[PDB]
Amino acid sequence: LWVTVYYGVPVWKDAETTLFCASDNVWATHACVPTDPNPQEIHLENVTEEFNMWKNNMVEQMHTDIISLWDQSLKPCVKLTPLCVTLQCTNVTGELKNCSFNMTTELRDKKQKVYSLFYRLDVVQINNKEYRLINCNTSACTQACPKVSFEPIPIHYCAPAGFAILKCKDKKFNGTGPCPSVSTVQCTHGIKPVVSTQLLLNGSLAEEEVMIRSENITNNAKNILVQFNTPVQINCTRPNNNTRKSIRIGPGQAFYATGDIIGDIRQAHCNVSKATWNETLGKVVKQLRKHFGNNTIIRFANSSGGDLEVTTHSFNCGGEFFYCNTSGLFNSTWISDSITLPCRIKQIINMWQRIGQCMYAPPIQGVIRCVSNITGLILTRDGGSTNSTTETFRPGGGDMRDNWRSELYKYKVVKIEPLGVAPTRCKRR
Amino acid sequence: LWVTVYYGVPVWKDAETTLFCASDNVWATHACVPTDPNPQEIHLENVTEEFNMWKNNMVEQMHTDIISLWDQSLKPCVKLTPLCVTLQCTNVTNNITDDMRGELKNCSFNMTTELRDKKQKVYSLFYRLDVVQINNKEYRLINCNTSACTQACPKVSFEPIPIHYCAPAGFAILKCKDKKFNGTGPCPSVSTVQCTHGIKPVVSTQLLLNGSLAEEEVMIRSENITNNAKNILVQFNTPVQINCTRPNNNTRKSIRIGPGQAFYATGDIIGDIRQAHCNVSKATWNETLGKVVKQLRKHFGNNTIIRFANSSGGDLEVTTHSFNCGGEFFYCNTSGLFNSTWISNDSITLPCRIKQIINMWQRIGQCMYAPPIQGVIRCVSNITGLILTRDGGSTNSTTETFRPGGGDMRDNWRSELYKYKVVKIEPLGVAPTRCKRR
Amino acid sequence: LWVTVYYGVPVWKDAETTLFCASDNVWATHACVPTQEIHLENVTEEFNMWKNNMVEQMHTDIISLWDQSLKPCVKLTPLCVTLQCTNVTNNITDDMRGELKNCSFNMTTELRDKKQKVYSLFYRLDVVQINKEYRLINCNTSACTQACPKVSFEPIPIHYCAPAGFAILKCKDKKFNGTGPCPSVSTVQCTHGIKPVVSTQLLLNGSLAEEEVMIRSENITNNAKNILVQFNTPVQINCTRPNNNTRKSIRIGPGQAFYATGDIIGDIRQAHCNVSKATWNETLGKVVKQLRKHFGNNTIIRFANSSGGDLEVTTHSFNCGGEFFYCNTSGLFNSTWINDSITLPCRIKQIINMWQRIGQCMYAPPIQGVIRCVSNITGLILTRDGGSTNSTTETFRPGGGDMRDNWRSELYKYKVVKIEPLGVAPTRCKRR
Amino acid sequence: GFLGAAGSTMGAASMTLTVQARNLLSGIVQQLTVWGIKQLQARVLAVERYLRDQQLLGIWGCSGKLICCTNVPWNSSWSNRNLSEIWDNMTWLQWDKEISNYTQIIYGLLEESQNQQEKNEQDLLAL
Amino acid sequence: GFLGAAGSTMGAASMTLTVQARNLLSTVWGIKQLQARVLAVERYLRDQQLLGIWGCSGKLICCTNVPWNSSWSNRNLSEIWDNMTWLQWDKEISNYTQIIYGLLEESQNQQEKNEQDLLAL
Amino acid sequence: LGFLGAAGSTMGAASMTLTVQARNLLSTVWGIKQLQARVLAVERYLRDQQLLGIWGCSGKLICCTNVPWNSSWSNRNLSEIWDNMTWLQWDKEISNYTQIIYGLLEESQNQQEKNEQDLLAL
Ligand SMILES: *[C@@H]1O[C@H](CO)[C@@H](O[C@@H]2O[C@H](CO)[C@@H](O[C@@H]3O[C@H](CO)[C@@H](O)[C@H](O)[C@@H]3O)[C@H](O)[C@H]2NC(C)=O)[C@H](O)[C@H]1NC(C)=O
Ligand SMILES: *[C@@H]1O[C@H](CO)[C@@H](O[C@@H]2O[C@H](CO)[C@@H](O[C@@H]3O[C@H](CO)[C@@H](O)[C@H](O)[C@@H]3O)[C@H](O)[C@H]2NC(C)=O)[C@H](O)[C@H]1NC(C)=O
Ligand SMILES: *[C@@H]1O[C@H](CO)[C@@H](O[C@@H]2O[C@H](CO)[C@@H](O[C@@H]3O[C@H](CO)[C@@H](O)[C@H](O)[C@@H]3O)[C@H](O)[C@H]2NC(C)=O)[C@H](O)[C@H]1NC(C)=O
Ligand SMILES: *[C@@H]1O[C@H](CO)[C@@H](O[C@@H]2O[C@H](CO)[C@@H](O[C@@H]3O[C@H](CO)[C@@H](O)[C@H](O)[C@@H]3O)[C@H](O)[C@H]2NC(C)=O)[C@H](O)[C@H]1NC(C)=O
Ligand SMILES: *[C@@H]1O[C@H](CO)[C@@H](O[C@@H]2O[C@H](CO)[C@@H](O)[C@H](O)[C@H]2NC(C)=O)[C@H](O)[C@H]1NC(C)=O
Ligand SMILES: *[C@@H]1O[C@H](CO)[C@@H](O)[C@H](O)[C@H]1NC(C)=O
Ligand SMILES: *[C@@H]1O[C@H](CO)[C@@H](O)[C@H](O)[C@H]1NC(C)=O
Ligand SMILES: *[C@@H]1O[C@H](CO)[C@@H](O)[C@H](O)[C@H]1NC(C)=O
Ligand SMILES: *[C@@H]1O[C@H](CO)[C@@H](O)[C@H](O)[C@H]1NC(C)=O
Ligand SMILES: *[C@@H]1O[C@H](CO)[C@@H](O)[C@H](O)[C@H]1NC(C)=O
Ligand SMILES: *[C@@H]1O[C@H](CO)[C@@H](O)[C@H](O)[C@H]1NC(C)=O
Ligand SMILES: *[C@@H]1O[C@H](CO)[C@@H](O)[C@H](O)[C@H]1NC(C)=O
Ligand SMILES: *[C@@H]1O[C@H](CO)[C@@H](O)[C@H](O)[C@H]1NC(C)=O
Ligand SMILES: *[C@@H]1O[C@H](CO)[C@@H](O)[C@H](O)[C@H]1NC(C)=O
Ligand SMILES: *[C@@H]1O[C@H](CO)[C@@H](O)[C@H](O)[C@H]1NC(C)=O
Ligand SMILES: *[C@@H]1O[C@H](CO)[C@@H](O)[C@H](O)[C@H]1NC(C)=O
Ligand SMILES: *[C@@H]1O[C@H](CO)[C@@H](O)[C@H](O)[C@H]1NC(C)=O
Ligand SMILES: *[C@@H]1O[C@H](CO)[C@@H](O)[C@H](O)[C@H]1NC(C)=O
Repeated sequence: LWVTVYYGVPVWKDAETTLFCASDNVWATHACVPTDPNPQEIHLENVTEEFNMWKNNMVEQMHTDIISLWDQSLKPCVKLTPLCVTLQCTNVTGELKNCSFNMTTELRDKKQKVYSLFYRLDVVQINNKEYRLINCNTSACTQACPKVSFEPIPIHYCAPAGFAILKCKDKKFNGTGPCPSVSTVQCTHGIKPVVSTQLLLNGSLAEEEVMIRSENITNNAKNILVQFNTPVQINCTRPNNNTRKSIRIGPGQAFYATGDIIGDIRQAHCNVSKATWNETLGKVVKQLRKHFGNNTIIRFANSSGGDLEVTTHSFNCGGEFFYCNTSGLFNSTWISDSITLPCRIKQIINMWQRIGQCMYAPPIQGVIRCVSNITGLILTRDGGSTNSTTETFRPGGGDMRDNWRSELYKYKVVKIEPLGVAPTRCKRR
Repeated sequence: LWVTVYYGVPVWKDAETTLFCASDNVWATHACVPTDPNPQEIHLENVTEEFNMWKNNMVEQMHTDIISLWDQSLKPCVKLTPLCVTLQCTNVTNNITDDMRGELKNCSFNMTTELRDKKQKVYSLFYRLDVVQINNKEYRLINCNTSACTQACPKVSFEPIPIHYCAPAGFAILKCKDKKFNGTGPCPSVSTVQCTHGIKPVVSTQLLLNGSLAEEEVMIRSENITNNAKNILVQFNTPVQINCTRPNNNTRKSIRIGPGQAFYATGDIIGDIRQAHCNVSKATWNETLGKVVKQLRKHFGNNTIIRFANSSGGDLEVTTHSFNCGGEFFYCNTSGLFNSTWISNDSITLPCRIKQIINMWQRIGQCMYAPPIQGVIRCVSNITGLILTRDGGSTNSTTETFRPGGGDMRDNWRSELYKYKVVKIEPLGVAPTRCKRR
Repeated sequence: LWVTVYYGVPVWKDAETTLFCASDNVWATHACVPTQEIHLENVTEEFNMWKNNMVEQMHTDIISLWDQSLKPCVKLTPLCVTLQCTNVTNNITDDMRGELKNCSFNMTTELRDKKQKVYSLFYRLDVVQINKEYRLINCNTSACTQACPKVSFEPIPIHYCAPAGFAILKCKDKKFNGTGPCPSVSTVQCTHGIKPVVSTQLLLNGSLAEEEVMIRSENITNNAKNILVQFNTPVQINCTRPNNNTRKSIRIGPGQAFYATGDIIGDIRQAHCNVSKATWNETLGKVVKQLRKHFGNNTIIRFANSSGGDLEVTTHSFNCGGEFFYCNTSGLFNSTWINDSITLPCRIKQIINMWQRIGQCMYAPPIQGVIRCVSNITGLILTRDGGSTNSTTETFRPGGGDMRDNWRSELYKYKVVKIEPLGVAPTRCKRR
Repeated sequence: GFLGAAGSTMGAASMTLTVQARNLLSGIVQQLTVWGIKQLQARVLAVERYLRDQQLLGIWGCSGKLICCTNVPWNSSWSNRNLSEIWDNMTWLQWDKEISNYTQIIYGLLEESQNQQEKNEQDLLAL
Repeated sequence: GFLGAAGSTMGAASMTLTVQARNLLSTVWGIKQLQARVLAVERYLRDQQLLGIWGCSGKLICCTNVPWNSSWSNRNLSEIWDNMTWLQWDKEISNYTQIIYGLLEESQNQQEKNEQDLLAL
Repeated sequence: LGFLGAAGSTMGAASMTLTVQARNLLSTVWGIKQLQARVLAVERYLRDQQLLGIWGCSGKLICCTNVPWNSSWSNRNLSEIWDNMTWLQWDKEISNYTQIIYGLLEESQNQQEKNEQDLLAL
């Protein structure tokens, strides 16, 4: 009874490695291999292999690569260090400010007196007609460079040789635990890298119901990642009519200032249908009570507090960054028509919670519109002592990795070890 | 008969790859590998091949390589962003002889020193093409309406040296050997060589400089020569020797603009000033145009009159003859060099003219302030080529006017990489043989 | 007989390769992989430490890593401004007087429009009189960066380990001459750990010899080649800077800071350094005892101080604590051979250009508080002179100046070989 | 296709191991920026892994063959299951989980047995 | 030379197959050199893998058990191996390779399963 | 023993430990030192393995060849080589006359392979 050696038998162990893009603006589509068409699937019909939503290297590599690529794409154009000057600002016609200052020209001796429109959120008062921007005591950062776009182009991560990526197909798969069905694929679907806070939008829908996913459900420190079944459509506008003028700073670098308002100034607002949101919240509260008690009071409040990026729903509609209040959505109690939202716009941006480098977004002329579907929520829990039956579930966010854990949950990467041995009564001679 | 497998059969197939160069500077040689002493060459006797010169990826790869090497080299140099001030300039008057009335401007401007809160008053002579009149008079530099740009470091040299694009491991560079070769068409005599010859990265616009002389007749090469919008490359048999020089005697003064940087400027001329005159022989050019029209009549009509003229563009880099004599950029005439109507020892003096702010490789704003070079400059060079362009003229007594041209810089490198195409070898093959396994 | 082919034979040849870093900050240990010995019995092999190749790769790697460590820090361009300076005479010591200078200048704030007036303290080695108005000494060659206070100059050990196909051979000879045959060679995966300290005349925190004092030279007859001395016992020194500097933050622009010396809380004294007298006397006695073999018996061996030149080569220069000392060490090399403590006065310079380069310096920020510091003296770099022959008198002076000789005192028992595992041999077999 | 019959029986997966091995090196469709250095690292790591897998087959005298045999005995303390129930109703993934510890010694027995067999084969050719 | 017998006799080019098979192994000039060397290594390892999976590893010439088809080549052996080069041959058979590759793989897969049970006695 | 533990052992004693030397040949911008040496080691290993594979000699460490020993390379007897010498000197006196061996083995294997298919053609 002597050892025989087999080469190429299918076994795998889980491992961490570096992936690469594939595709057909900021997100580097042109540096990717073209996609691989109709990858066939298999069926491990006798498997009990555990999946893990929360402890894979896929989302970490996604976040690191998106941050590094954002830092790469911001480089080869204008940096606005001489705009940090004193400002003399008044009121228009009380949110917008009419600021006039002194700036350099393309000649090094001559100077000009130009004016621009600045919002309230990105100016502070220095000691009532002497202002400055809020980034002057922390950074000196880069204008968004007006040829690139911020459209979420689809990106497929495709695995090198020696590694394959699997695909969980279980319908009631909560992200952690041994799923009863494991398939494979060559590489992934069209993950769109949107940026969001407490309203996941433009994503993948669910299969039969609305799932509730967490580390443990009995801890008020882990986010509950709700994914919708039916798409809830949100659509909005900026009703102002901005004009863009080109103020030249120096030898070949310009500054795109906000001009005058052509029409009438009205605040930006994003509204959603009342009955659709009511029935979707009803589905969420119907299937969410199975983890917290069958006779409980579920009441929805607004955001807790902190910075403006985590308190408010922040998204990017065509180049203007909205910071909508979303307090008229999460206000209900549960016991056994359009909802408009006042929304404000900020120009200078700290995107990935980083201190030391901001981002200036230029104004875009005309009215801007976008239709989109809400496909997820990032509810948290504010717990208490066990003396009352009410449960306080305030929405939250700010952690960008939870956005890309909404996708890539039915994906894990394995490493193939083709060598294997077996007992046999055959002999080499 | 049965299927048998062979490894390493001589079978090739066309492809493209990333080549590399070797040699024995603004073209970085110290990053390249050294080449071999006693190089090798392999002749493929008794074989055919279907070369094409107008669709090589070698040319685009070379253009990308030269652009990358040129942009890499100027990166550790002086940026000169304090340089354009409101210049106050007066004309030079002192030893003007007739023809340079109004071309050298003596400019006075003031500038940041090593220290920050102190200004120094300096002066420099600038050419007329580098100053634009903002409304003695107030001038400014031409460059900082579009971009501020980098002074070349005074240690790198713009002299072309030969580079040798080798094949990578597993590929082959196939070489043609048929003399009368059109480009598009088969080459009966094909050789395999692991490296190209000494292609010199020379920059010219109308009258292609130092290079390979054709050894057959003067060759007129194009891809759709019938069409009126394709550049017509002409390669000569005998070289046409051309003199160009700068009679002025420049002196460098070094202005310190910051804590570490410096700006080399023109000083004062020690001597008298005259135009940079370019010479070419009458008889040699007459004989060369005679050979060109002789090989042009057959193909373009067996009884034609052939007219030569001068350029009609608007930018200064296509209507002139730019080159790199010594380190000073010339921008010359070529109009009195082409005033002939061919029908069925003197010297032509060309006014060559010098400009310092250089927008080359046809990009909209990354210039280069070329440093002044001290002393007279003299170049002896070979004319080996010519870029022609036919008009939009149809008929009327077979009169075709062949004005010069240029523009795109790829045409200077399809006059040297024409007898080359990269292929990959595919060693796997099956064939009938009497074999069976045991 | 018939030729056979063996694949995997134990032979090697000398070669040069790229060695990767490995570690257990200014020295970036993030790129180094985290971190064994086989004895060889009957092999003797030629060694040489002066034609070595790990020392040059080490020195170039240290220079390039030092350069990439200072990339994202502040440039300190607008500090090149016309200083207006006077002396400082808060109860100054009569020897320390003049050295510290009060200075004041105009410089920009975080806003581009406005300006402020900021005062600071500078040494005489940092300021040059304008020909009372002064200026910085770095505003004449190249304005240079400032060291970030997040990183520190602690010399963490690093290992260089050869890749696959190469081997590192280590001598176990207890009396290794530096060159010549090595009687016992032991291979190893890689080295024991080298602390990349910087010094000029006296080696600090190095590796001791195990049995007696080793003296190594490329050519002991030639005067132009340095002499390396390695100890068997350590000599202890004290760094000392008895002051209370106050670092204050000055904002130079939108998001940048300049840390300047604000004031001294207390008395201002000299920054001396102390070495023991009896231990140095015994160690110098061992040195002069075991130097007489290469030069001859009953020869008068005496020690003089450094000859001259610039401040870095001539004087002892170490970097303990966080600031840069420049010690005289003229009271050490003074004897002539037929609880006291030697105090050496040292002076501090802030603008530092380390690896003998022009046009590339570095500003060292002040360290708040008082600096207490100790280290071992485990080696010296001597340099003789071309004295007259048959005079029975040789003068030895501490040299230095080059940084290769500091790390050649640690990579003296290592060389890299290239494994070629293919070989042929005759054997009586045949192929059927 | 790739990883086909990975949940099937041990005997039926022995007929399939010729299609897993074709994609251990590369695909042909996948043969400066963030992506390029990452893909180059992936290619070099795949080449290293394939060479490391091929080296062990080179040492044990099994080079160029997929299924082979060796002359080392199987100690019964490694596994007690007989031949009838190991090639049927057993998956390769369930088979790998009990030779987690015992692989590093059977590899050494393989290389020592092949070295002894090669020395003995070279001994008889001298006659 | 390297491949100077490319236009030679097909029976005479089989002698010189060794010297063509040794040459498949051999900052702007940084990652470009690296990519070229990795691509050459990938192509050579792909060729050696395709030799190994068909069972003809370690041999420049190998003889197999796949029957030749008259539709693939009606020409007899008196013209292929006497007055016809490898280039004309590969241009003739460039679109017929994949079926022959699959048949070689199938014959090698069927050959090995009939040898494992042979030594089980 | 270890990686090079038999370097002091004789010719007949280091011949039984070739496996431990054959096994260990294939074991933030300045991280390219870790990447370049791996490609160099891969190219060296493929060069050695291909040079073994030309001679009809791959897949085995102790490999025999039917080429006779020309005495001009070395004229000493086989008796005092395999038990009174180590591998380092046997590299030293065959530092020369090696490239001729590396070509005659190439031609011998090619003629043996030619013998192989024309023996099997009949
Ligand atoms: C979620 O996805 C939808 C659909 O992909 C996004 O709506 C799209 O938004 C973009 C950006 O504003 C619109 O592009 C713009 O449209 C017009 C005409 O093309 C013009 O102003 C611009 O040139 C630009 O192309 C696009 O039309 C719009 N699509 C539809 C069908 O309305 C939506 O923005 C995404 N939600 C996000 C990113 O939060
Ligand atoms: C090289 O360029 C010349 C330009 O002189 C091309 O000749 C012209 O080609 C165009 C486009 O094919 C022809 O126009 C159209 O062609 C067909 C009939 O040929 C028909 O659709 C239209 O009636 C129209 O004419 C044009 O006739 C033709 N000739 C002339 C005298 O202008 C030529 O095709 C190019 N050569 C190659 C090899 O592509
Ligand atoms: C075509 O090739 C000729 C080859 O001689 C090139 O002429 C050479 O140009 C270089 C660069 O200016 C001259 O070198 C310089 O010469 C003197 C000392 O001789 C001195 O100023 C410099 O140290 C430098 O070495 C060289 O003399 C000159 N040779 C001749 C014979 O004229 C010519 O430039 C090429 N044509 C081009 C690039 O258009
Ligand atoms: C030679 O090695 C000795 C250690 O035996 C080095 O002395 C060490 O000097 C550093 C200076 O940065 C001290 O670290 C710092 O100390 C204090 C807390 O004690 C604080 O400022 C920092 O957090 C930091 O840890 C270290 O304590 C000190 N070791 C001692 C006194 O035992 C010496 O610098 C080395 N010599 C050279 C030339 O590098
Ligand atoms: C190409 O043509 C040559 C002739 O130049 C051919 O050489 C023949 O080779 C055979 C075989 O040795 C000789 O018997 C003939 O006498 C040669 N000449 C003929 C047929 O004219 C050869 O077939 C081809 N050779 C190459 C190297 O490509
Ligand atoms: C979740 O929280 C509970 C309650 O504190 C705790 O006992 C449990 O360990 C947590 N779950 C995990 C997986 O850590
Ligand atoms: C997820 O489901 C599994 C069973 O499929 C169960 O063991 C586990 O506790 C669930 N996790 C949570 C967080 O509810
Ligand atoms: C915008 O959404 C509302 C519901 O919130 C819907 O009634 C309306 O038709 C939408 N407008 C579009 C799609 O233009
Ligand atoms: C939600 O809207 C987006 C944007 O128009 C669209 O791509 C998506 O298909 C919609 N979802 C549906 C219809 O389920
Ligand atoms: C200076 O030169 C300009 C440019 O041609 C000309 O218009 C002007 O008249 C000149 N002035 C004098 C005083 O020569
Ligand atoms: C180029 O010459 C070849 C050689 O015969 C010929 O086939 C082809 O037609 C020519 N092309 C042109 C455009 O003259
Ligand atoms: C133009 O050509 C005529 C002859 O055709 C000649 O007289 C005249 O000089 C030419 N012009 C130049 C500048 O050579
Ligand atoms: C020891 O080193 C000295 C100094 O370099 C040298 O002169 C001497 O020859 C060496 N001796 C031996 C035995 O290697
Ligand atoms: C030394 O200076 C520091 C500066 O932070 C101060 O806090 C401390 O009290 C001083 N110590 C003395 C004077 O002993
Ligand atoms: C193999 O090694 C591990 C680690 O020491 C040990 O825990 C385990 O029990 C061993 N396996 C067996 C099957 O004994
Ligand atoms: C070293 O030499 C001695 C004496 O000849 C011998 O006994 C010993 O075995 C040798 N060592 C090795 C490892 O072969
Ligand atoms: C042996 O080698 C020599 C070279 O020294 C050569 O001349 C000779 O032909 C070879 N063969 C024989 C059989 O002597
Ligand atoms: C080997 O042969 C060469 C032939 O040039 C000769 O120079 C050399 O001395 C010989 N011996 C050694 C040990 O290299």
